Amino acid sequence: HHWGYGKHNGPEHWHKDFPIAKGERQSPVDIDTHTAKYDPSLKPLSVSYDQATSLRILNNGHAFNVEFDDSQDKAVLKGGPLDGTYRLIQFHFHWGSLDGQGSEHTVDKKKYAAELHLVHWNTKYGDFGKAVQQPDGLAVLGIFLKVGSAKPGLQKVVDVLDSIKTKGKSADFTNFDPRGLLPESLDYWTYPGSLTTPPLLECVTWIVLKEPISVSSEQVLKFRKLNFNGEGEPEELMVDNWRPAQPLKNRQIKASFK
Ligand SMILES: CC1(C)O[C@H]2[C@@H]3OS(=O)(=O)O[C@@H]3CO[C@@]2(COS(N)(=O)=O)O1
Ligand SMILES: [Zn+2]
Repeated sequence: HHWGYGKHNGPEHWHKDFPIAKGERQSPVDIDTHTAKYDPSLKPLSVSYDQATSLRILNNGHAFNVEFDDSQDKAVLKGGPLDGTYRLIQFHFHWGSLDGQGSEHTVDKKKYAAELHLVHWNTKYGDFGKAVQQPDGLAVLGIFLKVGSAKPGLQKVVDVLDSIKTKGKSADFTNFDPRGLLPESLDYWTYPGSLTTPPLLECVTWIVLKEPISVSSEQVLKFRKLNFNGEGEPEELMVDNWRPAQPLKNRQIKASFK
């Protein structure tokens, strides 16, 4: 029972066990749309998930992970500000107790109802564990969620949450296509940052899509029915598992669009 998102173990407490929490390149951050500068040196973003192989979904106590077989370059992210190939290992979300909060990154200080994170590791480092020890070890694709119409591509995810309500529970999740969670446009903002959960390693190149995807109230409400706790323990609804914006410090957020 280490860190968490509560009053006594949340984000403001993390620095104690993880000093880097107060580092020079921490995530998330607020994205100032007026200050972000168009970067013409950015290469076209390339998301290739046609051969993605989903395997299982797991409730890890602070979020749920949809894992993918990454033993091969089946689903990768390249281009944009990245050099090399980054392999998709899993995707997860961060959400709130209410629609007005839940996203980790913010846009002009605006918080979205949730935020999808598709985690990829630089194949040049061999495995995920070694990549996190490198400044350019990971590339995380962030996609904001706003409440409106339902997202067809997300329902299969929503429907299985009933089977992994508590910590430690997992369920088979093969044959799920992550392309169903992407918005139409790939316009994005990018900057060098870190993991948003301990160990908060500063090994991430963040790519945050400007266009949010719409999900229905019914869909988000199901996310809020998950538990932080393990089976048979007092219920602690899994909500507000997001780290607030951190100081930008010596960084510049670049935009892929003019
Ligand atoms: C599941 C979740 C949020 O936990 C985090 C842990 O960071 S870690 O690199 O030590 O390994 C775990 C898996 O990756 C993460 C990455 O989260 S994130 N929010 O930075 O994208 O995803
Ligand atoms: Zn995340």
